[PDB]
Amino acid sequence: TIDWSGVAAAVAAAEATGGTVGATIVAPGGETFRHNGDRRFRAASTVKIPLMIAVYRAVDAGERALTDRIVLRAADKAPGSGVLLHLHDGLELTLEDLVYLTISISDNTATNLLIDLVGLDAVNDVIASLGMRDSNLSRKMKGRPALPDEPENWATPDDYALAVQALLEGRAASQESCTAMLAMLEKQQNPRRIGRYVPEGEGIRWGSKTGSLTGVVNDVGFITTPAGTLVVAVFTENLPDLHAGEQAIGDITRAALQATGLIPPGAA
Repeated sequence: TIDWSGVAAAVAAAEATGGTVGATIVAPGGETFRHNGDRRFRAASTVKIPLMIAVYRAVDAGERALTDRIVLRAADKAPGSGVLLHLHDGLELTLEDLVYLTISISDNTATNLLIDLVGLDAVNDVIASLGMRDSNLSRKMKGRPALPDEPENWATPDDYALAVQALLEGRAASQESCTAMLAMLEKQQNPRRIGRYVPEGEGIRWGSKTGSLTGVVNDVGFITTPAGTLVVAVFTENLPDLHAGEQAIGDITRAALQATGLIPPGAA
């Protein structure tokens, strides 16, 4: 039987300076810890998950292929995270390159190119089909939060946990595509959040999609060991700074790994 007190303590410490945490964490058994699970947070880059799903569903339907060519144009270059914004106009990429850049390093140009290819409606169709009732993609990547009167991309921890579960269960798209998408998440380049206290060892894997904006630090993903898989969706808002946000997610995740017996028991 699971003791969540350490996870609750990690959450309380993260919120002590006045910020807010939302967390939905699903144990191997299916038992679920929720704190502000249905509260609305800025998704930031985590919304690139359902975008990726829309892409692979298009590939499943044979509407496009991973080897399809897309050319980098000056008009497409977005501010914020990514590398394409600084690479030469005319660079020829593939659809798979775009998915990879989108997920691994949160490339905003690659993201907006995929949004153009598949369209907003297709991503929102994915979100609805996954039972994600309070989430959406309505705004291309700009590297900044929307102003109050501009459409924002909203998430809830509950919704993003459903998204990861769908991938793990082969429900999000075809099983081949779910397997490929989980492998993309494993290519996440920032190990400081969900990834921080994942132990090194055989048969251990993790993947996630981070999200960051000023006052916003999120990470959504999974950790798999031979003993089972932990689903983790944590959103944080108005913590003191980036460091505090990353530390909070790492601590909450670590406490969850201990609570579910995925790593050995340890300090809170």
